[PDB]
Amino acid sequence: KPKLLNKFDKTIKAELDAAEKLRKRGKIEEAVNAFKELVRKYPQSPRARYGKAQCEDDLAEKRRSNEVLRGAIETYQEVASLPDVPADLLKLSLKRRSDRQQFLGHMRGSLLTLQRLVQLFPNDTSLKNDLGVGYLLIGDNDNAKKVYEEVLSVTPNDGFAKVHYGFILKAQNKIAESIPYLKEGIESGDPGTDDGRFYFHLGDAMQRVGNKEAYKWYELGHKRGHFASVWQRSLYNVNGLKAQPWWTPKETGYTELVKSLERNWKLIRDEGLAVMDKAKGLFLPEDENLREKGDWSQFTLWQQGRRNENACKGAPKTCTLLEKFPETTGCRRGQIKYSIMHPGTHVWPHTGPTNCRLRMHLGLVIPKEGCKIRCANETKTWEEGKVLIFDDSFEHEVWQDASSFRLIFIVDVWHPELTPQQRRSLPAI
Amino acid sequence: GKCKDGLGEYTCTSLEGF
Ligand SMILES: C[C@](O)(CC(=O)C(=O)O)C(=O)O
Ligand SMILES: [Mn+2]
Repeated sequence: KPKLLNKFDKTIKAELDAAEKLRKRGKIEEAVNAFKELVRKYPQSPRARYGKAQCEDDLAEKRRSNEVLRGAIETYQEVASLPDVPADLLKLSLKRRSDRQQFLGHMRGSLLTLQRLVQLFPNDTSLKNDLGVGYLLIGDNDNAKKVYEEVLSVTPNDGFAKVHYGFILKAQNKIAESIPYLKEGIESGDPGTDDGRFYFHLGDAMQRVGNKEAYKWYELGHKRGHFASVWQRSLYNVNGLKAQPWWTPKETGYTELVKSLERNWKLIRDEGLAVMDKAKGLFLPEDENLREKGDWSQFTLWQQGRRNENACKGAPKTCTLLEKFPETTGCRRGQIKYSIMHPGTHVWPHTGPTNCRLRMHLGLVIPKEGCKIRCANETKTWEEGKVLIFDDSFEHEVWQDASSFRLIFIVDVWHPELTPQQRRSLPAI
Repeated sequence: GKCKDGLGEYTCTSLEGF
């Protein structure tokens, strides 16, 4: 199907196939040297150069080496600089270049490569779709939105562009507008639309506007393998971990941490109140679009397992206390933070990103009425000096209808069934 | 852009190669 040989390369097809057979047989090192000799002898052959790049690519996989992959990325580029490169080969080479640049985190490099692909193949819709993903991966949602708008103006029923356009609209809090794009896109069944992110946000968008069909999409996301259950919808998971909305201290095994929080709760409270009174700018407004209404801010001491040194200058005794518990200070998928919430606040039903953490709440200033938290089908209240523990990968929701402020201390711990190996290896969130 | 309490980003983990 793919024509990769130009006029000259057809005349050396026997040497090219001999080298490629070595690669497909798994003799990566012999294949590299074979293609290297072909590149030496035929420096202008695009197929020889692509063979070298693919062998370097395979070798980087065998050796798990970023440096070898950086070589391959350069050789895929060399292919594109040679004369008389067939169009199928040019596209294959730069597509892989971009994909491998993304694998290494060279999102700026991938973007330049994707922009070149679109310039070279201005009628290939899938490449424009890939360019939009390049922008999403660097956080440039404004340019990503423009790309999918251009795609949909030409091919209005492209499902990949629909689900990605809907994702962007929802991230901008255009909730009602996002629903038909996410739904139509998923329903298209096009490649790339059967993705847990789109079921997740479609159901959540529907929940926010009061569309009772939301749980039909959660139900179908569950049946298609994206969600462990309809209630537990996190997407960065280790399968097999015990799944319960609410946990006791003894069930977690972290009984010493809980005792320390409960015995020393007043020093934790007083440092939080001192920050409220003398350094309130350390409390930052919630910024993940999780409120329907109201005021909610957090003062973070640890995130991704890293201590915030300036923040700890505002709660030095609390930071000193917590240092004895690596189950939380080293939880690279959680945080340690104060959270203040004021009356008139409603936090939308939502889910955290990962099932690899459990979340402890210590009550610090709790009005006697008006504050409550639901996780799954059970609602609870806080108590001053007491710890609640829940799995925030389950859907949960919060209300604050008191007549004064509510302050809690939030401490994330690794899920207790994670091994030390997993705790060291999982990527941070 | 980090996923702290929710799942709002296109991707929540970093890409750092092998
Ligand atoms: C909104 C919240 O932060 C609780 C919450 O959603 C969480 O800990 O995951 C609060 O009640 O302060
Ligand atoms: Mn939450």
